[PDB]
Amino acid sequence: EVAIGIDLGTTYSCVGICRNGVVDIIANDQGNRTTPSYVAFTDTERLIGDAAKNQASRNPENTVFDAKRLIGRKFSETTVQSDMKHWPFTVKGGSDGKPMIEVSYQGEKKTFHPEEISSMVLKKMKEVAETYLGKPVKNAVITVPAYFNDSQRQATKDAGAIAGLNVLRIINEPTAAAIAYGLDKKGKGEQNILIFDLGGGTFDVSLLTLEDGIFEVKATSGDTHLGGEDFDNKLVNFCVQDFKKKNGGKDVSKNSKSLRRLRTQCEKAKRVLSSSAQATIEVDSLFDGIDYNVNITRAKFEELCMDQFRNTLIPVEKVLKDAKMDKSQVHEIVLVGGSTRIPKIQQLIKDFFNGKEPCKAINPDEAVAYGAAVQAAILSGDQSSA
Ligand SMILES: Nc1ncnc2c1ncn2[C@@H]1O[C@H](COP(=O)(O)OP(N)(=O)O)[C@@H](O)[C@H]1O
Ligand SMILES: COc1ccc(NC(=O)Nc2ccncc2)cc1
Ligand SMILES: COc1ccc(NC(=O)Nc2ccncc2)cc1
Ligand SMILES: [Cl-]
Ligand SMILES: [Cl-]
Repeated sequence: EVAIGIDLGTTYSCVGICRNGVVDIIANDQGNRTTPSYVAFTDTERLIGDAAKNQASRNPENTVFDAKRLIGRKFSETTVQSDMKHWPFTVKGGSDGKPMIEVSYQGEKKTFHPEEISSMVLKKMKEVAETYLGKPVKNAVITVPAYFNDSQRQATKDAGAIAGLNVLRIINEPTAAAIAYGLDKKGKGEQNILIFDLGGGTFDVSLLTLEDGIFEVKATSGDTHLGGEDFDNKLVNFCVQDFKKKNGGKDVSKNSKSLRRLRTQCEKAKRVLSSSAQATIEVDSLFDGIDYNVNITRAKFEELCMDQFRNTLIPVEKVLKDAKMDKSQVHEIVLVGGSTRIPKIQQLIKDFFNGKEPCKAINPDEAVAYGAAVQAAILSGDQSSA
């Protein structure tokens, strides 16, 4: 009877419930409102979420992430060939052409299809909701990117069925974000909505039209390899060069564990820089037992990422051109994805749209789950949200 909305994200997942017309985004057992889409295998246990991301640098070969980049794809696809450079875990092709993720679990070699890894993330999100509700949860609405094909959607639905969920519907991420803001019920007449979704690994821009409660995806664009991890890498590359200038040319990049530890701290400092003018990147015994410390101003972060931030406007211009419409015709700009919290990105979008304030009242990394939760309640017969 109870239905949840799940954003099964590339890097982070989020679960919400819409009861009595209001939406609660549910915190996990660490108090986090989003959960890493990570699954790790050790000598003793299967870790999911925060626990899996937290030991990634200690167990790189057996820590799986990015299964969303493989779900519903053939191993031979050029996307898989190109993406696999980024993965410390092994991925091979089965006789059926499906990707097989290979890990060691309890001293044994184990293989998993992408939908099996995603089913474990979905199972964790289901359990996060169940702990909060104190009752079992069976029904769910799961979101997918607008460009996902039938194979990708079907495999995501299968991941839900494996997790023990009755998938009421698979819906588009940009549409879920628009539903979260009630833009389907907002007044009347045609409304042109731009969804600017910049997450941990991907960037998606979608131009929607809403006429009479019906959402149509007019045009989409973006970059499948532009997200928060690329901004973290700018801080990593800077710190690697700064360590060289401080420690007689010593190169941290020669040690992959030193890079991973630095990357964890670079991402934390990046988050701090979204609400403070300065942040510290500190790693004790980073490389050769040498302690590392550096202060980064928001201005230096903005400078390192200057081109990447400005280039987010290129897919915005593309969707407007494809939809044959002017930027002045966009009624609402919705900010989605954790990276939209970066002040410079918010300023660039506002300036592009001639001072129009973007819709950001909902925590951007929760807006998709929030909309999916609303849709789950509607599909369960609850008309209180409307
Ligand atoms: N406060 C913050 N400032 C800057 N970046 C932030 C942030 N809070 C979260 N992020 C970034 O958001 C990304 C994850 O975004 P999210 O929307 O949850 O992930 P996803 N799987 O949908 O792509 C990470 O790169 C994270 O560092
Ligand atoms: C209702 O019970 C169900 C039981 C099993 C599945 N699917 C399943 O096992 N699929 C799969 C895909 C790829 N690799 C391994 C497994 C779905 C529903
Ligand atoms: C310095 O400015 C920028 C540089 C690169 C990007 N994106 C990017 O590398 N895209 C990509 C997509 C798919 N495969 C590989 C790469 C964005 C801004
Ligand atoms: Cl419900
Ligand atoms: Cl409760």
